[PDB]
Amino acid sequence: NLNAVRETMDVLLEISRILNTGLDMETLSICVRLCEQGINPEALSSVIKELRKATEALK
Amino acid sequence: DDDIAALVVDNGSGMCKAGFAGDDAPRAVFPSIVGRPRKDSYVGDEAQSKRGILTLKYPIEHGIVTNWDDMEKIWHHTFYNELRVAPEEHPVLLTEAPLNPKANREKMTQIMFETFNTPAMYVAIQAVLSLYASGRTTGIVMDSGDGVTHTVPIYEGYALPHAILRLDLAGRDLTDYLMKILTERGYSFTTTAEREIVRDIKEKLCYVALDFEQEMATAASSSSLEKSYELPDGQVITIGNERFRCPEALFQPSFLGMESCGIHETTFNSIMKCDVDIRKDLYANTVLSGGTTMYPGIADRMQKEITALAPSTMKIKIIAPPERKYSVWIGGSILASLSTFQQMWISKQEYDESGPSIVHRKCF
Amino acid sequence: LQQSLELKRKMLRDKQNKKNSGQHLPIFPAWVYERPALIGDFALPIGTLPLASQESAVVEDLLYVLVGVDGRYVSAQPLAGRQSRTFLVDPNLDLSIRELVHRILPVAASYSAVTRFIEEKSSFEYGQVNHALAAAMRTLVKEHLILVSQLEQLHRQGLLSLQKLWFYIQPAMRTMDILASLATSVDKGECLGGSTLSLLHDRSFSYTGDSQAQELCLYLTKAASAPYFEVLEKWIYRGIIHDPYSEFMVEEHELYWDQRYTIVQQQIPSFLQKMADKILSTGKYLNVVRECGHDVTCPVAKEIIYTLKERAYVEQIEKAFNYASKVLLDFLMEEKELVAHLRSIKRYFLMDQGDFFVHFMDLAEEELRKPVEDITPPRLEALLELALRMSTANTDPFKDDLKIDLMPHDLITQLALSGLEAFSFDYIVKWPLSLIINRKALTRYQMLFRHMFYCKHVERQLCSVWISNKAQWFAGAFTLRQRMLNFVQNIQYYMMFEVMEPTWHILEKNLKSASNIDDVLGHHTGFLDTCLKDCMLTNPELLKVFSKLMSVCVMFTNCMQKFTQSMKLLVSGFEATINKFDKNFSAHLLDLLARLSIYSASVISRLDFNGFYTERLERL
Amino acid sequence: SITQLFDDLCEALLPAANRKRAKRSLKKVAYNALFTNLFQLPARNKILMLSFDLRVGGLGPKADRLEELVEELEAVGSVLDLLVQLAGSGPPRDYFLNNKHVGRNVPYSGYDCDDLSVFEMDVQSLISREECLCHSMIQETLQVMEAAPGTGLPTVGL
Repeated sequence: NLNAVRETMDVLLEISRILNTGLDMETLSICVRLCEQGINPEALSSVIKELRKATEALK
Repeated sequence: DDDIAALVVDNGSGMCKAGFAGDDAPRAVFPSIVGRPRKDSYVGDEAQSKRGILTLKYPIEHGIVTNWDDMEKIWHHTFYNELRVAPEEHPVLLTEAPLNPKANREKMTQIMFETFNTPAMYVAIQAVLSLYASGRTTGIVMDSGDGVTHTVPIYEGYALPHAILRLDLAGRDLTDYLMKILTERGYSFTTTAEREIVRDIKEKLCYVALDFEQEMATAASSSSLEKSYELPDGQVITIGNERFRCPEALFQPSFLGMESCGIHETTFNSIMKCDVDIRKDLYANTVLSGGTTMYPGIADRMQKEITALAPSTMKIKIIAPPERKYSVWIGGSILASLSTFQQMWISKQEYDESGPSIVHRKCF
Repeated sequence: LQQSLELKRKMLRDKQNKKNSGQHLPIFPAWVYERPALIGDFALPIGTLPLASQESAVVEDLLYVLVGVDGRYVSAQPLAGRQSRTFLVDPNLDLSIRELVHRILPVAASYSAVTRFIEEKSSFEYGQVNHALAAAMRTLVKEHLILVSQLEQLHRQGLLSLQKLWFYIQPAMRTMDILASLATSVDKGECLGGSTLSLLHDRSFSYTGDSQAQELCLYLTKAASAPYFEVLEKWIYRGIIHDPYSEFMVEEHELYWDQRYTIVQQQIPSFLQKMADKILSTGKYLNVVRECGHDVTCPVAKEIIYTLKERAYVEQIEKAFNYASKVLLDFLMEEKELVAHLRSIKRYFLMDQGDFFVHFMDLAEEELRKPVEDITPPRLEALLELALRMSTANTDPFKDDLKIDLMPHDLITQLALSGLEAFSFDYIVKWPLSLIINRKALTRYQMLFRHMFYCKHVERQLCSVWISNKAQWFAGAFTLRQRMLNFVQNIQYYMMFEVMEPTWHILEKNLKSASNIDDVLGHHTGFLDTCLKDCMLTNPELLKVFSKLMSVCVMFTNCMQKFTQSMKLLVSGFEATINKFDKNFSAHLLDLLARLSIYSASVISRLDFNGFYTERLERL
Repeated sequence: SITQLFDDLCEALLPAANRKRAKRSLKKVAYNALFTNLFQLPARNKILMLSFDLRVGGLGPKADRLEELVEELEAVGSVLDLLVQLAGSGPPRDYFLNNKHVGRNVPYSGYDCDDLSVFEMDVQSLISREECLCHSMIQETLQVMEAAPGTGLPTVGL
């Protein structure tokens, strides 16, 4: 079954690539397992955009 | 820590978890016992090792205080012996079990502000700390420990105590029923060391399968649930079937001899008493909690009963953590690091100017 | 100049023979070394020009001399191998300008031996640490050329002059003057591997608060640890290493456990000196278990980063050390066990079995009495197999290790004779267990067993002469028999009921409670050495009484009586020889106890058990 | 637990270069923004509006592929709801389309010559890159060749 849930997540990756998100492979695996707990994705949209900005203040 | 640090103290009935805020593990973990012989004045590992020349009492047994001397003594040995910090340089967050009366909170802060005199404190409930690790403000939390159990609905980050169902379950009652059934099977059991061995084998060796009926029939025809255990004491006891038959009080409560309802029936009647508009919202993030994660494997069966409860045309979004016994701890560990939590934190000025009852309104 | 050719020749020749992997080392083209035009460093009337023209012409010519080229006026006479640049200045230059020229030419002197470092020392033959050292002294010439370019733009507008130039090049004689010392120390003498990485740790104890030079030396040594971290990422976490150009502390060989890896003393850095032994031990433990099946990879293998001396990278070596020896020990003790193996050594050498010995002694008694080099080796393997499955010593799975041990010596191998004391057991040890327990152990076990064999041997003869003699009146050989049985019974009472079996029970837990092979090899060598040194076989004073005691025991039992020459069915002249044997035996026994007392206890304490002829005579 | 996975999300958007203690403090800004929403039409129509936004900007088969890929995604449901919120939050030919000299049973439509004009833009885009390169190499050196000396060197500034 782990081959099927792999191929569906691979299909999940490309449609977030042509919509030009900043999420990569590992951030998508994190976000999918976080949504599977029952975490509201409408707030995850805010925490990723704030974290990517505060990251640039360090560099 | 990373800013001005705080203190977190988890006053429970199975164990006392202490440490400074911003540490993901507790800086000290002691068992929940009082001194003064039945050491001279000590709480910890040494007091539990010398239980047979000391007394064992819990400060909060179900959410009521048995003795003011006992509660102040266990708090006093938490703050002064378990951690040894200065009260002026660290404010303390205290906890109370879900569904606890307001006067107990007043008596709690009355001890904390008189015996140690800190300039700031906080009193919180346990379910809000459990949910705040789960990164939400909404859910149903089923806490099942060794002296307390509550199915707590929590909506808007404020648990409504009118809709929390209180259930008295204790691990002492588990160990008691184990002693009765070992005597029914025929076994010498009259002292403390075999109580320690029997609690050890129920915490670590005991098995809980996903089905009750299949494994019981198979182990009744030929025990494949047994495994030989030869301790360093040199004592040999095993049976697989009976230790899996003992915690049946989760499904059918009359096996342990308890008078109140079983755990699935409890969350089922509780969600019957949840509002119909809030039912899907509480079910959208439902969490496992409680100390019964000491043997992992109980979780799959718990998720199965929660799936059988609510419909299956709704896709469950159940938050399933590996560890859920340090939930009260990790709540304060995240929470005191944020500066938004400091606006609900109570100072000494409001405690002296506006009485004790303001800690019920400002901290929650 | 010329030395570098010889240095390249010796380095390539040393690299080739030391390793066997096939040697085809790359060498960069010859024209880079022949020609000076891949290397950085390298008139008009002056008597008619006025002073302002002199300042402008000089500041231009100086801007040229700053890089590896010469200006319009001043040119360079040959360098030849000196590390400073010398020039043929234009005559009649002003004595006021000449001093500033002499302050600015030491900048070019500290550039000259920097381009010659990059253009020689980047090769693999000098070690692949100097490769990366000359790739981080490659950056500084880039900064140099950037500064020289901005000054020319200033000169075109008439806005460059001598004082401004002297201000701009004073940090350019404060970061490149640093290079003119380190560069002329690393080249001078051979420097490979970790010795250079300590040589750039030398001025981290000097410049830690300067911040002009401190950052430069830290930059240089963070760009020399990058190749060393690569081989450190192999040898620490797996037993495998690949060492291409000997940039590492441990010289890679291909011959096992004491034949493959050694630390060479000029490849070590200072901040791993305390932990060099731990590095060697870890890699050997991981390698020796990869041959006998199991996984080789360590779970922690996270990348290695530079910190000033204190362990945050010299930290993971301890979590490798506390994994490698313990997964190795946990493999060894339960799969091809050494704990049962030691018990099977104890089973035979320490004569735990009674089955094995009385079966083997009875079936081969005739052959055992026959002298050596009259013996037949296949007939002993015959009878040895006969004793094995006849006995209950046929129940261990390590029984096959016993072999015939013929030695035509009777402690002549120590620095003809009777066959029973020329027959021993050879117990072979397995090759995965050879790393801990070896041949040198088995020789000491053999000497213990020989010393023991003599005592059980004289007991059997005393006992047979006692039953064969029975008279009902005679008691004369009976008291002599009692007297020798006293000593040769009490010695092995004492030894294996006291010295060995409870201490062996302690040892069987102590080796399981060790943390590494080093602790096991310590405890075992202590026990074995001390328990052999306790015996009366050999001492620092040798105690020759014991040998003569055993010989006259043999004389009493068979070579005087011959079982009372079959009058068990002389003239009592043999009773006088019995009495003389008694006085000789008592004299030697008192000699042994007295010699033990004078040199600086138990055999004295229990022969005189409760005082039983505690006096018989005194010395003097 | 889940609190560790929020810090793993904090580790993903951080590229590797304090610097493990900046992480635990950015973890707080992640928690302070997680509870801002918590303080204060199915899935598939939201696919149709973005497919529309594509199809107005030309390039028809690309919308036809995005709908096919979300069709097997509708055959885990909570993560596409995140994907519709993030759109542009990241960084800011074959000869079988417009050719009839090849194919097997190739159809006929006559000339179009309104994609031949976007076949001149197919060259203008190549020219706009190789002119941007000659714009990005003369600027990166005029910014260093013009200043007072000691602006390209940190060691002169000490």
